Amino acid sequence: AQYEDGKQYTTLEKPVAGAPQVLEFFSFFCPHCYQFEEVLHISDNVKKKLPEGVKMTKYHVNFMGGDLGKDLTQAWAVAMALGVEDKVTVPLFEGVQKTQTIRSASDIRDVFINAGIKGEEYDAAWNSFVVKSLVAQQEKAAADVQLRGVPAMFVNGKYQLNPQGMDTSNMDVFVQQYADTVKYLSEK
Repeated sequence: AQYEDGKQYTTLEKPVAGAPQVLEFFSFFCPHCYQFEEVLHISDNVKKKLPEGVKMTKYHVNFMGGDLGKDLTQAWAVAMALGVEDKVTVPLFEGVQKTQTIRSASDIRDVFINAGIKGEEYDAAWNSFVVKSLVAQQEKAAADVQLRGVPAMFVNGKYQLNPQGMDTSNMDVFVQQYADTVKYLSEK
């Protein structure tokens, strides 16, 4: 075939019922994730090729960066609750990996303040039980697929993208192959 299990994707031994149709995992500490976001724009190009009626979910993970890693997962929960993902994603990646100006929760908070979220509003969200359960969801989704690596993308809780089996000579060609794979799996 042209798409082959074990090639552009792998199949989960233990399929996850009720999972989001397109589920992506990342860490602001993850070097390939930085690439996926700022150079490749994976999420975006996948979206552009997904059918109508299909939702995309993106979650942060705890297993990188220790204590700050967990703060970042809670900050991402705040981002999701307030709908400000597209205003903080880049400065969080750059604060962690480029400028290395993020070293504490207060520093994460500064990124939101600078993106124009109000202090009161951020702190209220940070402490809200809506954010507590949004953190729980991120963890449960990761636990469901026994996740030990990012970036990761899962389709319909049954297929996992395998970027290592795609050509990387050309970044554009890589992205389209990745996106076309997600679409194929989507229709499966």
